[PDB]
Amino acid sequence: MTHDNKLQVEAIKRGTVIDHIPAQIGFKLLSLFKLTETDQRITIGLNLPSGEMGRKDLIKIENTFLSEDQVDQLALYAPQATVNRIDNYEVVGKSRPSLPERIDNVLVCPNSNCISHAEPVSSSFAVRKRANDIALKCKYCEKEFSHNVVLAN
Amino acid sequence: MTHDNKLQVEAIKRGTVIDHIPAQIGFKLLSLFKLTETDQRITIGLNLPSGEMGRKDLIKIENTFLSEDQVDQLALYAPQATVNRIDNYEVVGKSRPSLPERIDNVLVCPNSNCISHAEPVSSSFAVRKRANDIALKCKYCEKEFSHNVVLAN
Amino acid sequence: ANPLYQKHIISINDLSRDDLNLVLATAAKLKANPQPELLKHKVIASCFFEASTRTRLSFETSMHRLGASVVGFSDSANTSLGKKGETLADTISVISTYVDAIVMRHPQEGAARLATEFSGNVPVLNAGDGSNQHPTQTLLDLFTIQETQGRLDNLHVAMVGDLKYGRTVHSLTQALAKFDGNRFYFIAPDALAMPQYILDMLDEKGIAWSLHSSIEEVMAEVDILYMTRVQKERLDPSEYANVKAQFVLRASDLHNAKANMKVLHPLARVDEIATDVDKTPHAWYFQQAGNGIFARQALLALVLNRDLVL
Amino acid sequence: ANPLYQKHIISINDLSRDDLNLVLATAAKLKANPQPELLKHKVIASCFFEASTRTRLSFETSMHRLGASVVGFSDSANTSLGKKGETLADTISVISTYVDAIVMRHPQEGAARLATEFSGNVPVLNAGDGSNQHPTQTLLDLFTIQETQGRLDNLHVAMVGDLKYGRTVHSLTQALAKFDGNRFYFIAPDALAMPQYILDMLDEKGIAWSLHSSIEEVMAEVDILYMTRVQKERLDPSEYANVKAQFVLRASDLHNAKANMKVLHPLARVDEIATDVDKTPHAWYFQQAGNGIFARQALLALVLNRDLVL
Amino acid sequence: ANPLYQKHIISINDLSRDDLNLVLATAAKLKANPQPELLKHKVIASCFFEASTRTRLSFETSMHRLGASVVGFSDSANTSLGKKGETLADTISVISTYVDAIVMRHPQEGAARLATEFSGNVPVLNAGDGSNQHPTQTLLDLFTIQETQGRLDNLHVAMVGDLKYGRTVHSLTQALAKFDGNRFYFIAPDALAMPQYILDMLDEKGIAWSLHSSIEEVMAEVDILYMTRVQKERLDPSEYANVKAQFVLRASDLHNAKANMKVLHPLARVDEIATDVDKTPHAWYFQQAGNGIFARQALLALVLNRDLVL
Amino acid sequence: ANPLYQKHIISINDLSRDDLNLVLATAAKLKANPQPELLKHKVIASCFFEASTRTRLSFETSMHRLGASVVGFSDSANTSLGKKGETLADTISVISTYVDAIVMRHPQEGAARLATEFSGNVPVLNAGDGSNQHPTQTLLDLFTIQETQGRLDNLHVAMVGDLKYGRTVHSLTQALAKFDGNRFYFIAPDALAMPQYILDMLDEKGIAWSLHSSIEEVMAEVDILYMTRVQKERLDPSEYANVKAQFVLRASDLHNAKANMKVLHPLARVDEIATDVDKTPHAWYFQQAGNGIFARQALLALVLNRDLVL
Ligand SMILES: [Zn+2]
Ligand SMILES: [Zn+2]
Repeated sequence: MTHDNKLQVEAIKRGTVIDHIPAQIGFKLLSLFKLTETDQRITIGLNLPSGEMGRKDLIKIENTFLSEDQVDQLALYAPQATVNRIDNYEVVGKSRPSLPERIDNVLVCPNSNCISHAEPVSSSFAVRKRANDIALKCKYCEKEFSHNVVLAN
Repeated sequence: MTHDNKLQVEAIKRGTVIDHIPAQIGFKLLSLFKLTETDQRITIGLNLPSGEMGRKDLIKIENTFLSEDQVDQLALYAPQATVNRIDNYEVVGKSRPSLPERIDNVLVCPNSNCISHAEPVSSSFAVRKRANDIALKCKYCEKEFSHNVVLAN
Repeated sequence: ANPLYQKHIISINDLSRDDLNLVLATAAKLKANPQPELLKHKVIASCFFEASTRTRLSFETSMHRLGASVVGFSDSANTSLGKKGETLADTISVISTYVDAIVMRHPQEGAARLATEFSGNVPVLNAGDGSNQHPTQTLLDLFTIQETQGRLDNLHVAMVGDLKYGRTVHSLTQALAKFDGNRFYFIAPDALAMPQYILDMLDEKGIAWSLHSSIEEVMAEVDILYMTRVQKERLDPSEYANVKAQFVLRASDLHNAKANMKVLHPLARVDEIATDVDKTPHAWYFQQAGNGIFARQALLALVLNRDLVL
Repeated sequence: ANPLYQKHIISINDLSRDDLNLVLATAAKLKANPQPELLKHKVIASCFFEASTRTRLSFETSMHRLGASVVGFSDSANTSLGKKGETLADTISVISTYVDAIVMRHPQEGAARLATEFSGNVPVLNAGDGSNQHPTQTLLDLFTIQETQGRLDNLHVAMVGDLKYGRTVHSLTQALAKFDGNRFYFIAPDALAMPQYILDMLDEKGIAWSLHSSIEEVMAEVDILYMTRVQKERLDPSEYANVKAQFVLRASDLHNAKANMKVLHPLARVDEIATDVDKTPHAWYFQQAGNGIFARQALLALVLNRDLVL
Repeated sequence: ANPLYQKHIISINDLSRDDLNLVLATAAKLKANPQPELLKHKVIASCFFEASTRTRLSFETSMHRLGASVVGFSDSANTSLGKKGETLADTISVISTYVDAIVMRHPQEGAARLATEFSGNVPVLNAGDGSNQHPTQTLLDLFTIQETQGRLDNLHVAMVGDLKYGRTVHSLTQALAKFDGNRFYFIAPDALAMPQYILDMLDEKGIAWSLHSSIEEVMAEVDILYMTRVQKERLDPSEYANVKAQFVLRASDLHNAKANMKVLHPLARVDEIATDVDKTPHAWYFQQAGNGIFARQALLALVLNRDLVL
Repeated sequence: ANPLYQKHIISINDLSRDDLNLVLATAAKLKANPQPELLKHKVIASCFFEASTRTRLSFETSMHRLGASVVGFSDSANTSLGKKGETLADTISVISTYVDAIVMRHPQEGAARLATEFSGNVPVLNAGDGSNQHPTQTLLDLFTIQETQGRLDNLHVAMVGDLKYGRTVHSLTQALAKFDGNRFYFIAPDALAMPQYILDMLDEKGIAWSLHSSIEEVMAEVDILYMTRVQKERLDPSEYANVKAQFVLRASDLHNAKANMKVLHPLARVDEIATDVDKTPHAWYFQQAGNGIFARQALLALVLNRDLVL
């Protein structure tokens, strides 16, 4: 029973789980993917330590389930994240991220002349890589850029 | 309390928390009135049950003191909110919303013809109350609108 | 010859419920098997004194699906250098000699009518003049309401926006009173609402009409929701913003729509109708704008064919 | 020890019953035994981003008269309109280092305000900032009412024209309620009638007010008939005719007029005031226009100096 | 149906070496006996949002040699008054209902592609969008190089001028790497030269490429000399003048040309190619511009004919 | 006995190590115990054929301040652009008979020079003559560097932005090499890197210089970070994005900054310097802008008088 030190969080019953969200990023996906328009319990592990990780993030949601595709799309916003299927206080389904080739509706084209600004359209950046930059090719202006660009203003 | 049962709500240290946030307003807050931009333990129970027949949102922020004024800026959006001074699971102050003579930084003036829209400054309206209307007069253009009118888009 | 053969189509208040029936009937009937050479070996004019490429595009498009030739211009403003004393009166007598049927748009109220007095033999249409008529726009509106509602009488018309200066609603509202029943509901700001102008005559023919402030009232009880266009340069920015939210459309309000209902808009759009609406079946505006070819084909058809066999 | 030194002048509500009362007293004095080298060595940047000759010319006229000199501009397009360019804050900061005062005129509500937050110690005044404010005007109207009746209290004021959007017309009232006992008559179309909220402003201040259909009625007791140019702009091309039929002013209407009565107008008048009037007694418009000077004259003097020996 | 039937022709990086073969093959094959009524009873659009009468003229010309009807506009700038919120998205849905195949030019990169998502049934072409693609211009270039060189592979391509922003060279260079051999020589100023953009992929497919400063080097060893257009407003007058002489053409340099060679230019010209060149057989630009009709005829042909027999 | 009386100011190279050294000393004095009626009865024609408010406003601000008055103009089109009209020489001759001095701004390299050959004894100064010169600027930058560091010698200067075409940026260097011991860092895109010939100018003067990829490096020792507005104009619409990513300046980059360090910029800044900066310590831009005055103030005084008792 009650021993030496009063620790912290335990495992909650069920829903989606993605372990390891980088420094100041939880909100980043929480907003870029708006994981709040869900009538299910959105508990959000924020600003808390993880081993030696002085600061880590972790969304916690009941009844929802990250789709294989959802998992691909965050692999450029959280590389070392980890999706899994949590079943009644017992996790299963090791569905961690993995960089996709498509990426939808979130990023913005740095090409000021691209039409993806005025017209209502789905943002579409193809995904490839060098060895320091993940080349995101535009679906509309067809212009090659890198992630170290598109993820800014 | 063994009635209709579930099991969540948990306080965790010396920190000022916000308990009782209307459906769809938690995360809302986090972005209008900048709460997440911090580095001190956060546990957000968006969509968590409460002992008033309703499950709602919970924004737990440890390591912060929010001015009675800051509290007032929550009003319009999240109504009868509550922010309590908490030290070692003990409470040292119960703060509830009131209407401040001035709201700031977040709201967008509706008047398309307002220098506000194309200049490096910040939104500063004014607050007034009438029967079913909470009035807000922009300090810049000087046009008075309505709570819904300004608080929509 | 046909009831409406070589009969200057100038104002809807000059057309007749029978002519109207003929027109729409032709429209749909001709909508089944088109003759891409009906007005073959013929030339139509298209004098667009005031630019407008939706009404220009459609008309010239209808002109072609009927195997006709089009000569003409889409005058803008860089030709303000025209202002000099060359009157429309002469502009038309000259032009009248070159063709068969003139199609015109003009900025001043009295365009089409006035050219009539200087063309005669050459029957003219009216693509829109001043803030008067646009017979063609009310035509495509009507025919379209028929196509969808099935019937053209005993409907639940809803009209939102700038009903005060919105010439597309005065012309439709008139033409609709030409049928029995048709329950009218107006929805415009308290300074953009319908004028006693049409109002009086509306009562005069025992046409049930009403007025509300929120679409969300007359929603469960409507059939055709005609969205006009409320303009910014028509009401001061501040008020415009204020008296706007409930003079707009969104999918969230269509939630209890009589499936039998359609949403229309003379076009174009900007603030009014939101895009989520672009999906819910009530969304008919774009399709409505496609019908504009047929009502316009038939308009010429009759105006140019002594008789129609098909 | 004057209240206005190194302070700003932006809105009218940003002033007082005695603030005005000081300004005006100064307006009279400066008109009596004028101070010519008052602002010698000083420099005032008259910035009219939105060109406005009459409101400009005068302000500078005052400036120069007062021994001061000007730096500035008319119109504003360093290139085009609203492209990626300099911001007002930035324009305003740099300009504030070299000039001693700042008089700007802008087409965006709150520009003059915005300058306040960036212009350092340089007191900025407002020549016109959109439908928002225009202080100096209301000031010249006011002082002129004093120059004429002797008192700002117990006046049977009347305002015809476009009260709804008329920028000079909302502000005048706001300022005249600062005084004791004033009866306001509102003779204008119901399409351009007094903007509601102000009606409340007067209702709650327990001020005597009312609306009207045709001027003729109030002409008797009205000691002030401040006219408003109903710019044909805001209306439909035809609409203007039906109303602007009585909301004008031939000297033939004048007759009833009280001997002290005077006709005021912010200008420029096109159709509002008839030419017959110009030569009659109550014609006071241009004088109001010329009197403007001393308000601005005084104002700048009350803004630029600690104390003033008159 | 045909490999390329009702297949939105938007970008060359989307077309395929087989499609390309089909296109060019059709072009020449159809260049023998034209059917002045192939797409008879049909209407093509020609929305030229950005003006350009070489590409407008040719397209509408090809449209006619194929017995089709054209409706549309050549919008300039006096219609900047269009800027108002009527989106291309709606402009296309409307327009899509009127015709069969849209032809468009637009200033923003993403034009043609974007309308595709709002036309579908109606297959669109791309007469040039932003500084992206112009599939048609690379097409006429290719087909033309074939016609003359006989072969379309193992050539000696030379490209001079503004290779950096010259969208007519990126699109050609890409499409050429779709064949074997083709030796590439670049000739542009040291700040207008080709970007590593195309470069890398050029190496990637073992495509031999090179770079020089004077045409007079790679002259005896070339087959197609594509002259781009170096602009004055692209480089400061002084430098432009400096780094120009050896980024120009003249008859005096063609002195040792492999008779089998031709000189091309996307057009138009001004400083680049001198007129003495207008005579020496290498001069093929004007003729190249004539071929533009066939590559464009076939483009529609396929896009509109489920199958082609001829 | 001052060197600058009745002499001209056109290029920077047309000045000296002590010329500047005199001008600046004057710039300080006039800022200390300012001479207001210095140029009384004098007249200076500020001729801005190419409008330029900020560069204009100021020059005149100085003028007026110094007891002098102005005659002149903004923009210039007696009719149209470059038609058969008056020549600059002719404009310049007539104007030189009635004014006492001439301050012109033109868009053609050498206009200010050309005025020299036709303007008689009237000393002409240069406010900007195309990509050529702009003396007064380099002067206000310079003096401001003195106002800040105390010394023009031994400075770790750094210039970011568009060095290639940046008119303020070539000239500043030219002038700073007139002083002893200066290390120049060139942090700018390789597409807008320092114009070669100047690199030689420094190489041969045995001046310490070098280029850079990302500011971060030099932020440590740099006592001056003079920023340059990379006008999106010269670049491709997309290109701007890839570079203008680090060639900006958030206060977050500042940190390393030496306590004496200051950020300079000729203005107007759009994206170069972040708003965070405006309120930090090193923010010195607007001050540099306001300090301009005294340079021009001094300059005109050193041009218009034989001797000056300070
Ligand atoms: Zn793009
Ligand atoms: Zn505002």
